[PDB]
Amino acid sequence: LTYFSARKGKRKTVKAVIDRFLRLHCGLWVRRKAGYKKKLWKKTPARKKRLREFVFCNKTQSKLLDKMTTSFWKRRNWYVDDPYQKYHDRTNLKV
Amino acid sequence: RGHKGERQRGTRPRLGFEGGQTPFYIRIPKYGFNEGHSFRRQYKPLSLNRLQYLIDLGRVDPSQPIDLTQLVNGRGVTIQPLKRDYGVQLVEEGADTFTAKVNIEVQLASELAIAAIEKNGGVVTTAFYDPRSLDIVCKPVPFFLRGQ
Amino acid sequence: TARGTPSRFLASVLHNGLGRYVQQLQRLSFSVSRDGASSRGAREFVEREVIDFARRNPGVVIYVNSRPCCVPRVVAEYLNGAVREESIHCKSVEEISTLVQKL
Amino acid sequence: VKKGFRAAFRFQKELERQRLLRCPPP
Amino acid sequence: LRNRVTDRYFRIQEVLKHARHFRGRKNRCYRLAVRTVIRAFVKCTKARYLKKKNMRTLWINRITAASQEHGLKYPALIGNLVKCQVELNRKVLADLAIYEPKTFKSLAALASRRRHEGFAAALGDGKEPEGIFSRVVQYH
Amino acid sequence: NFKRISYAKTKTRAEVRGGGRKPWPQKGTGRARHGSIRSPLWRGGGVAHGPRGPTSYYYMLPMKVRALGLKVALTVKLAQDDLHIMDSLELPTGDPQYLTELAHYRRWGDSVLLVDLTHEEMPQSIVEATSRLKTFNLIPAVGLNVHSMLKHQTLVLTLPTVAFLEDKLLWQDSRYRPLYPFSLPYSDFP
Amino acid sequence: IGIRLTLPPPKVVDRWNEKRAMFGVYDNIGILGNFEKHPKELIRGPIWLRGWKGNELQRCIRKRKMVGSRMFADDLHNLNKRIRYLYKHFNRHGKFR
Amino acid sequence: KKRFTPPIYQPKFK
Amino acid sequence: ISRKWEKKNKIVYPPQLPGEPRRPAEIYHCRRQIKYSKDKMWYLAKLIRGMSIDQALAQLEFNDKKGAKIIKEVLLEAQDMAVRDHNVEFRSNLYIAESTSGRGQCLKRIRYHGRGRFGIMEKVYCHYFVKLVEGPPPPPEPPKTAVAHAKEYIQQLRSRTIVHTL
RNA sequence: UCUCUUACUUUUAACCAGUGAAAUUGACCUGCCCGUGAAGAGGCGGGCAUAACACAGCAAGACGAGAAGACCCUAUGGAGCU
RNA sequence: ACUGAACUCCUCACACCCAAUUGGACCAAUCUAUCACCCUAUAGAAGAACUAAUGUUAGUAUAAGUAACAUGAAAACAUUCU
RNA sequence: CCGAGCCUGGUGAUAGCUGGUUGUCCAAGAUAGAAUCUUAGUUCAACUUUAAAUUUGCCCACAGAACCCUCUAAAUCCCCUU
RNA sequence: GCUAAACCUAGCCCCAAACCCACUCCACCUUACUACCAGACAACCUUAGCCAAACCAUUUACCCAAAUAAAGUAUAGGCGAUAGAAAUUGAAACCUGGCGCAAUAGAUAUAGUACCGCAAGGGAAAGAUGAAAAAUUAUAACCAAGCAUAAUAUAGCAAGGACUAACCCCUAUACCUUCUGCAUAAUGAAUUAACUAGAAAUAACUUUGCAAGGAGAGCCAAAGCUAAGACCCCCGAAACCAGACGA
Ligand SMILES: [Mg+2]
Ligand SMILES: [Mg+2]
Ligand SMILES: [Mg+2]
Ligand SMILES: [Mg+2]
Ligand SMILES: [Mg+2]
Ligand SMILES: [Mg+2]
Ligand SMILES: [Mg+2]
Ligand SMILES: [Mg+2]
Ligand SMILES: [Mg+2]
Ligand SMILES: [Mg+2]
Ligand SMILES: [Mg+2]
Ligand SMILES: [Mg+2]
Ligand SMILES: [Mg+2]
Ligand SMILES: [Mg+2]
Ligand SMILES: [Mg+2]
Ligand SMILES: [Mg+2]
Ligand SMILES: [Mg+2]
Ligand SMILES: [Mg+2]
Ligand SMILES: [Mg+2]
Ligand SMILES: [Mg+2]
Ligand SMILES: [Mg+2]
Ligand SMILES: [Mg+2]
Ligand SMILES: [Mg+2]
Ligand SMILES: [Mg+2]
Ligand SMILES: [Mg+2]
Ligand SMILES: [Mg+2]
Ligand SMILES: [Mg+2]
Ligand SMILES: [Mg+2]
Ligand SMILES: [Mg+2]
Ligand SMILES: [Mg+2]
Ligand SMILES: [Mg+2]
Ligand SMILES: [Mg+2]
Ligand SMILES: [Mg+2]
Ligand SMILES: [Mg+2]
Ligand SMILES: [Mg+2]
Ligand SMILES: [Mg+2]
Ligand SMILES: [Mg+2]
Ligand SMILES: [Mg+2]
Ligand SMILES: [Mg+2]
Ligand SMILES: [Mg+2]
Ligand SMILES: [Mg+2]
Repeated sequence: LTYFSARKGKRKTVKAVIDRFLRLHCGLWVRRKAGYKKKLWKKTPARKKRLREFVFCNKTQSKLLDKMTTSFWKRRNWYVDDPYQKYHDRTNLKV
Repeated sequence: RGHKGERQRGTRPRLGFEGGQTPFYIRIPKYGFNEGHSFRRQYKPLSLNRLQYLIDLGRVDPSQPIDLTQLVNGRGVTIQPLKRDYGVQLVEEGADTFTAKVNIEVQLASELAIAAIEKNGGVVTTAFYDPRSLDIVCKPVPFFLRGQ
Repeated sequence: TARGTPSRFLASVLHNGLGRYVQQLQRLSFSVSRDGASSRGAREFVEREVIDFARRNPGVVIYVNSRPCCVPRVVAEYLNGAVREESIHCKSVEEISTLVQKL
Repeated sequence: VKKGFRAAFRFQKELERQRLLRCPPP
Repeated sequence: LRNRVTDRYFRIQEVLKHARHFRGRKNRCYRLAVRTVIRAFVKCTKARYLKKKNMRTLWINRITAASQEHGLKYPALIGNLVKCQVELNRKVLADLAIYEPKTFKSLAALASRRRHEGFAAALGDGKEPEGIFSRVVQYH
Repeated sequence: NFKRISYAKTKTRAEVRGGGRKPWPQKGTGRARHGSIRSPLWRGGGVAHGPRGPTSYYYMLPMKVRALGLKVALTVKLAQDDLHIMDSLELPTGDPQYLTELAHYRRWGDSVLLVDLTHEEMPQSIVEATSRLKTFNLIPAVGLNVHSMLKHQTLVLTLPTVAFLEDKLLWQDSRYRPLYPFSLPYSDFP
Repeated sequence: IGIRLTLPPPKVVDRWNEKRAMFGVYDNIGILGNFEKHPKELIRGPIWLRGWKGNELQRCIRKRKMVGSRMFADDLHNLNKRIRYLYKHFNRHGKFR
Repeated sequence: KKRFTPPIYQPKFK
Repeated sequence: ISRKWEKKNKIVYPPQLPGEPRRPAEIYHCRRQIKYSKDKMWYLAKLIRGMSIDQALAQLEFNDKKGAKIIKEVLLEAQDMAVRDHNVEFRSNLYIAESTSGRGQCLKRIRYHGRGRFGIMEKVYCHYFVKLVEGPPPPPEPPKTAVAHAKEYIQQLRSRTIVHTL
């Protein structure tokens, strides 16, 4: 994934990962369900509700997306009116 | 290196390839999560617990006004003019047990934080700074060495 | 391998157990370095245990040569004339004491 | 030349071993 | 060539000094001496069990020869010696058969009498004496 | 290690002269397959994994670790009865034989590091004494380091030098974060 | 036969030289010289790797950037070849992907 | 095809 | 290159005591770089090996080989050196004790075989060694008779022991 | 040409002298029969045979030697042609 | 009734018999810093270890003294003869 | 040595394909499959390896796990003790 | 004991500093190394391609303005492999060195010579005594493969158990690789000496240091921050393109 760039010698990111996903600072990546805007006339309302949710992903996919992004995208953001602000830190975990 | 193949001979497909199958980072549709992130303003948080702590520990002093530069010279907050921090926001996290009687000038301030400062007999004023003025007022000494 | 090495028959040297038993070792030639990290164990041995070993069995003669050398050695010559030389390069006090007792 | 000292010294001691073994002294 | 090897000759000698007594080019060329020294050390490791087995079969052969000279068979001799609680193994029995023939004839006579008392016991089911060279000593 | 720059360089198979064409084509003759002379198998070829270019070994510790190293080295030099403190370096005569016989009398050792401060107020006698000796060294107080203190057996400080050392090493304790480097004014800091 | 017959001439080294006695003096200057110079400014070497560690590819990239406008033609061609090959090696071949 | 390889001489100095 | 056979004439023994044997003379000689193979030379050096010097000269004057004349010249100059310098008084009183041949330095040529191919012809060279000892030639060791074989077999039957016990 | 081959001369060939290659070569102290085994054994099992060494022939075997099969298949390997 | 294992017991000590892969403890040669001074020690570094790639170079073997290679005769070494 | 010459350079072209991959010792260590211009490859699952946190893991008894035409077996799942 | 072994020093490599050279007389663009005669003709032009996308058809960093940072950010891209800024910040003048090699190493080099090819072009190997060779002396011997000193003795992967003795007695299907499986009659190896193959990130583990702050500006942070250690091979194609050389 261009482990070493040809101008600065740094590591590059895949821009499709940035265009598809959102990384919470705890370590979780939020994605959209596949096909949530395709062929809606044949899907039942339960399936249409199930398609519209912001959904989490697996552990190995999260490690893949951490390897595909640099350290800039794993930082702490302090946006002014962030809707996902309450889900950045995590609470009441136990191993 | 294992037995012969792409493992032993080194040449393996790039990270994320799934053997010709459409990969996991491609089957998911796009959405504007990180759409305009390079132009959204960010504000570093500052609790009243932290402000009372700084006033207690001989750091930034209530006898003088409290702009950004007094907080930075106290190192109570570290502001980065790059990566789009438009100053420090005030926030209500240490409202109870806050007795300071100070005036302050911050860049954002919630209602309860303004209230909790004003009940001890102080002043809250909300100000704006541009990123060039952020870079000046955070570290004034390299700007004075700049000669502009 | 046994075919590639010589062999002897089991025998006593001069019929020890019939009459009186005699200590079959004559000399112990210690060469210890004055300075040198290779002979620290032999240094501590010569400080603390060689006098008690010499009083333990008076039949053996012990020489401590105290010579500048990179590899300290102990030379043991027996009664019938054989000479067995083993090295005490970088060993502890316990291993050196066990070696000289086995010699 | 192969630079170094320990191998040449070890071979010199082995040469003295074989040379004393070929012609033993009185 | 930074730090290339200097004492390569001593590893060659460390392999070759166990191969001086070979035959052919195996005693000179290193590339063949390695394989033949490895196979020699492997056979030297494996031959311990074959040594113990061959020594025991030699002991059994010598005991069988001496007992056949005394008019007895070998299983009768071993069984009727172990039935009189005399726990001699094959080594000292072979050494007595070679170097001490009088006491080996005594042992063969003991085994023959224990065999005869066993035959009388099997014919009589006891009743009375259960033999005399029977009545094993009981420990507790 | 950090000042080391190794100037070793060896030629790979791309920089050795020649070696372009393929000798003895692939399928016809009965020798081994080869695509180029000056391959790393061949005599005269290039290396496969040789050293590459002038290499740097520069890395920086946190400065608290180096200041703690100086404090630890001074403590080790004091605890082992090798540290000696002078009030003012001054020699009466100025020949090195006097200094060597003095160090032989006081049971210092073969090697001793004579440390003064500011490099300009070092008197003429000690300079003319140590400028010919190989084991007696003068350094200014800014030139202190752990390696010269470990190599030399005993260590000679001066009372302004030990006050300078106390102040410069105690400044590391009870200090802020940098927030920009200390060469800038920093109102308390001179 | 590889081994040398006669032992080599014994190498004498003067540990109390000019250099080895004064090794490391004026290192650690910025801590106790009130920060006028950095210890990376004592390093005397190439102009492009002066206080910079880098990889193997990163050193050649920095060498083409800071110096390659005044190199020789053969060395510039060799440097372009080496950087092309090291890109193709580090980013495509290898383990751990 | 007519598969054939030419012979290769060695250098004359050897 | 190593020349050690020529230095063997410069050994000097200490002077003998009267109650001692004679210690007969030893004369070493060699001729280097002979244009001849080493095996065909070895056959003549094996022909000579034990015989007396006059019988050796007789067998070499009528042997039809290129090495025969060379060894006859070497033996003649060795006999002359033995009579003059090395204090041997009777000319016929010499026998060959050691005689052998070693490979000398060679050169290399091409063969130009019958295509664009070739071989490596080697221009072979060899040495010759000889050692003369004064005195009569020692008699050949006779073939061992039946009583010697019976004595060896009876001795081997005497020397066996009781194996693998005590 | 053959039924059906024979004699003679030269070259070749055998012995003596000289110069003096090449393919090949894991090590070999290198036998037969039956059976076994990666399915066709000089190296394994059971029997048989067996003092050592050249010189000159033969080609039954060493799945004999020179060519990383040219017949068949595979490769997200090439190239010619329409 | 007996023979019959690395199974078990017996005296001693016990980490010391799996492909790919993984974890751990040591270690020769070299340079450097400090020691040492008949060849060693503590640390750093690496062009840091070959029974094998029809691997490269150089030496020498086997094939092998084998294939192959030549000079017309006499003589006075003036000439003659085929 | 022409189905498209030769020499140089991109070139250390590329190859899922063949061959190779050098010191000692010890320990753990055998695979239900799915997708793929993919079955000579790769990714994810399962196993194997290391270091931590926690407490239950295996073996299992009473009870329990639709049917319908005609049999319907060796068993299996869950599972307190031990 | 023959062939033989061993040498240190010619030199070379990477940096710093500094801008570097070219007619003694004669000949040299015609068939260059030729003293001497009439058509004068003349240069200014996007590189392409291998390769990656596991194919390939747009696409794939090489471009010649010192660092670090911004930042692998905004952006571009069968929006995919990948490509990739800018505003702004600042960049302490002088010291002749090597944890670089030592004749299969280091430039190919004693040399672009011999040699090969018409031509472009390719392109090697090597020497070792010594204070005195105006000292030829006697020493300096000791070590690889190959031979000689010194051929063979019934039977068997060349060995082990041993034994009084080597053979004779019992056991034992060479090595690596690829394989479910090789002694296999599958691949590779005549031997000796030298050379010849694991280069690195994000994220984790351990050890220091500091602590709500860490760090020698930039960056990170709801116990974190800095530093160090540890970890990712060699040889091999048919092919493509560009420029020269040849009837
Ligand atoms: Mg392989
Ligand atoms: Mg496979
Ligand atoms: Mg690929
Ligand atoms: Mg048993
Ligand atoms: Mg090239
Ligand atoms: Mg090629
Ligand atoms: Mg060369
Ligand atoms: Mg080279
Ligand atoms: Mg058969
Ligand atoms: Mg065979
Ligand atoms: Mg064949
Ligand atoms: Mg093939
Ligand atoms: Mg396919
Ligand atoms: Mg294709
Ligand atoms: Mg193609
Ligand atoms: Mg074409
Ligand atoms: Mg057991
Ligand atoms: Mg290398
Ligand atoms: Mg290596
Ligand atoms: Mg080798
Ligand atoms: Mg071949
Ligand atoms: Mg090889
Ligand atoms: Mg002949
Ligand atoms: Mg023949
Ligand atoms: Mg012929
Ligand atoms: Mg390749
Ligand atoms: Mg495939
Ligand atoms: Mg294969
Ligand atoms: Mg195990
Ligand atoms: Mg598809
Ligand atoms: Mg492609
Ligand atoms: Mg050279
Ligand atoms: Mg030899
Ligand atoms: Mg046998
Ligand atoms: Mg088998
Ligand atoms: Mg191997
Ligand atoms: Mg198969
Ligand atoms: Mg085979
Ligand atoms: Mg095959
Ligand atoms: Mg072969
Ligand atoms: Mg014509």
